[PDB]
Amino acid sequence: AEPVYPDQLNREEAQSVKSNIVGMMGQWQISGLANGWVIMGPGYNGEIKPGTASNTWCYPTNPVTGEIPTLSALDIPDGDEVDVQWRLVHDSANFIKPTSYLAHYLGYAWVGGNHSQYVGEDMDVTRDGDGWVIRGNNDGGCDGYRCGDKTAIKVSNFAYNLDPDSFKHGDVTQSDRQLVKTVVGWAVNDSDTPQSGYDVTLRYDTATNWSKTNTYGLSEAVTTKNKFETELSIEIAANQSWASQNGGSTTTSLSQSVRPTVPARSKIPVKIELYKADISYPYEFKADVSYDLTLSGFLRWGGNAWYTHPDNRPNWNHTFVIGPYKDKASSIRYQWDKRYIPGEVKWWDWNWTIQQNGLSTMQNNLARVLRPVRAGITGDFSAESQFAGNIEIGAPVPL
Amino acid sequence: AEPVYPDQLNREEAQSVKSNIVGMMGQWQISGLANGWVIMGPGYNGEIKPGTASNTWCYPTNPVTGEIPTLSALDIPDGDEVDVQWRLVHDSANFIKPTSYLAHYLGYAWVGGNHSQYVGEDMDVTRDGDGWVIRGNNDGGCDGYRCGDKTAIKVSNFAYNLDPDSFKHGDVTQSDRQLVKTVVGWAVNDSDTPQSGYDVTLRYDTATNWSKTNTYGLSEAVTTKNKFETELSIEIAANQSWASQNGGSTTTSLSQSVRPTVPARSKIPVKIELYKADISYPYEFKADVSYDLTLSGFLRWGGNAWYTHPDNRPNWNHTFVIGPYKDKASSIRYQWDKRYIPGEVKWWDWNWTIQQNGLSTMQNNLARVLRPVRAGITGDFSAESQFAGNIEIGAPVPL
Repeated sequence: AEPVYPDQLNREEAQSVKSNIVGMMGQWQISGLANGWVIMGPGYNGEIKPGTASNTWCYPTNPVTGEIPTLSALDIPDGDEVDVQWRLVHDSANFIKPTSYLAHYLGYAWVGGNHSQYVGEDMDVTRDGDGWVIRGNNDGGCDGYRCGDKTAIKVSNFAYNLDPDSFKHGDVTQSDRQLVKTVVGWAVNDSDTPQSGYDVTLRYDTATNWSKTNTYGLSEAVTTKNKFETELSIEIAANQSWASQNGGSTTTSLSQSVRPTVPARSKIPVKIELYKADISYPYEFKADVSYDLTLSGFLRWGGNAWYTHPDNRPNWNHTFVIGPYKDKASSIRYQWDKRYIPGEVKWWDWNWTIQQNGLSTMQNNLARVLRPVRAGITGDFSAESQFAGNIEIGAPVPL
Repeated sequence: AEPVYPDQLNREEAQSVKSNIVGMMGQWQISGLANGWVIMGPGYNGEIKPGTASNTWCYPTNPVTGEIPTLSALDIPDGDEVDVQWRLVHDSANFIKPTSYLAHYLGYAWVGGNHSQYVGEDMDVTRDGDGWVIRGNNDGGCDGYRCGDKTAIKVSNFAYNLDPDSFKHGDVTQSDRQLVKTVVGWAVNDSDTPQSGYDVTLRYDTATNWSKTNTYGLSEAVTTKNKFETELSIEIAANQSWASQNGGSTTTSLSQSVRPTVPARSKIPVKIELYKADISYPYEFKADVSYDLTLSGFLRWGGNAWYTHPDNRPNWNHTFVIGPYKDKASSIRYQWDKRYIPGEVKWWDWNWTIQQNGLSTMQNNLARVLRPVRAGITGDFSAESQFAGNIEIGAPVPL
């Protein structure tokens, strides 16, 4: 009838979340529900049958949805892309601690450095290629099984959601200009009315292609020979062959046209030019910063949140998208909202994290992890071997 | 929290520039910072731990950004491209000395001639192909290890940023004209209204292509023969083959059309012609002159600014772009502004140059190297085997 969330705890509603109810009770115990039905615990394999007992299950008269709250946006002082990234990853209260706690709650081992006993303390930050890496400091020494195998938090693939009325760009400059082709010409009007029916068009195209082929074959031959000085021989033969091909191509095209309106009893000159050149220009906008978050390290033997709950301390890697929806495996909100359907629990078990830490705890942590970020952006565009053109209509000459 | 620039000198802020702080202190020394944390010097490998000591690190209460200043533009008397280049490279106060000092500060050996002891003096200037070369004069003799291996400063790849309302061009002339094709025709209107539904179009296309193929193969055969006068033999065989192809093409197209409006009960004649010809014309504009600067010579054993600090006197080459941003390796402003992030110091160490010469010194030198230049330009366009066309609508004839 209604969706039921196990953290809040009808024969059907009981069946819909059967494995959660059966998990949360003693072996050989029996507890009741509506209309004379009872749930049997482990050892009876969770069987639901008509019956009676001295314990019962029941929902709150007024239960809650348990959704992740939305916080106000975090404003980062303006700059270029790398400066804004620097300011985000070095913020311990708004970035480093919430992310460390998320990794800890999901079951990643050793989230922290050697100079503190607390989660998220004593972390080092470094720049690595186009991304950033946050890991606990490992100077001196530690004490614990595999205590030198720290969990790493990796940040990459930043993207920007612009505000439509904020974008601006500056001067466009060109360098290393090379000529492709030019055309010049005249449009002549010896009639008594204006004429607009003229057209000159110049077009340039380039393309590439590839192909691969596999061939297989068989043949059979029979020869009979008779040496009557004179030998006479006759050969009969046949063959079969099969072949298979795959391929493809890519094409780029650039066209320019001119269509002048010419006054009566007059003529107009025209010109079109095409070059290749490198293009550069500055820009600015205001936007929201989204990114990919990857957690990497071995999981804990005493318990973790992976839905198969492995116990051999495997090394683990998983990527979440902090921002708009792309996919199910990488969406925290998708997985949180659907925790009432056992058939979709394919990645992380969020019911387990609620049981271990409390509902308010998990809600506040996830709200901080998913908080929006605002920042101003300045930057520079640059590209090699692009196109540049020029189309001209000149002044008329009376005939 | 905040970016910290080492020339101006929190446990995190301390970690963000750890290698600069540790470099700038004595082995086995320990100095303090905020909230009970201390930095250990070389020999402790820079370890940051809780503790105490008799020395401390601290930032200025009011530190500076240290950005490179912008100077007013240098005006060069007008001419053509080569005359303006000549005037730029022969200016010792605005060009030769600042560039020589930049090469000297980065660690290039022997920047100067044999008739002076000062940097940038006694330099010769020569024209070489499409560029210019500036090098210290090596007449007579010198005194020093490899003192005859002078550092060279090379200038090439000039580009112009026009002022939109300044461009003008003159007469367009043609020579070596060869006919491609012509068409003539009539548009006839025997209706009682004007008609504009007429079209004649002439189009000419040319193209080239190429392709390469690699093929490999295997075969196996078995023959049985029996010589019962009569020999009978039977052959069974099979084969396999694999092939791979790559290719491409280029196409150029030029089209011309005519669409006349014809009065009622009248006719109009039309004509289209297409030629190949060489095209020439004069031009003028006002613009800014940008260029590529290349430094070439062996580096100094006692210290240089390359980030790996090599000590075997290698021969070195590096190109900077003086002008708008293209890339990171060739941008002085990009590298200067990001000197607070150790993970991006991949080319020249600008913190090292500041430590060796002072901050005001480096700022003034780089401001002079990057100063804008304004100049007027006159010139001539020339190209072979271009297109030229002519489209004509004639006077009407009553029917």
